[PDB]
Amino acid sequence: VNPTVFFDIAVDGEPLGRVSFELFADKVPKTAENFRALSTGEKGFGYKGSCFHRIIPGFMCQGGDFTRHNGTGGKSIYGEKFEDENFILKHTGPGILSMANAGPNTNGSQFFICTAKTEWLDGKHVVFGKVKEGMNIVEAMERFGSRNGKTSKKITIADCGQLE
Amino acid sequence: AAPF
Repeated sequence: VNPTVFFDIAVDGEPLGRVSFELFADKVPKTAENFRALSTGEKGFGYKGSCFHRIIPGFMCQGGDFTRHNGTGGKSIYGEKFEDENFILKHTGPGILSMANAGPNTNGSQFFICTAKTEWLDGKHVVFGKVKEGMNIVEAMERFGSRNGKTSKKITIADCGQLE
Repeated sequence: AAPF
């Protein structure tokens, strides 16, 4: 019922590990489908090959900008920006998958995986999933970011798709 | 820039 997608992470080509997520389509369907669809590439565009352009250790890893690759791009499968479905789920800890935005109702394709409890984001960013496996692949990634987000090596979603 |  709840779809599971995976990301095969690579650090400058060198494959790191696999991180799979459970998307909560049961409570946040439109947002979960957008991520799922974008993870399979069934629409002609998606996450395969994009980089995690902003990694702030002890905060989160952010990626999903497949258009401009610098945090200023992205598009949803519904167009360039869809609304915030709801804020039923909260940033309760590490592994939480949430939508990055530019303020209310500007969801596109950018997301971020929390590597810490980030309550200050509750109500501002739509939580739609969680890390099922490979949480410490996400942790190991923190190793290539910086307090200001800049990353040393290029972290890419080498491959991604749907498992279930 | 968001999440801050």
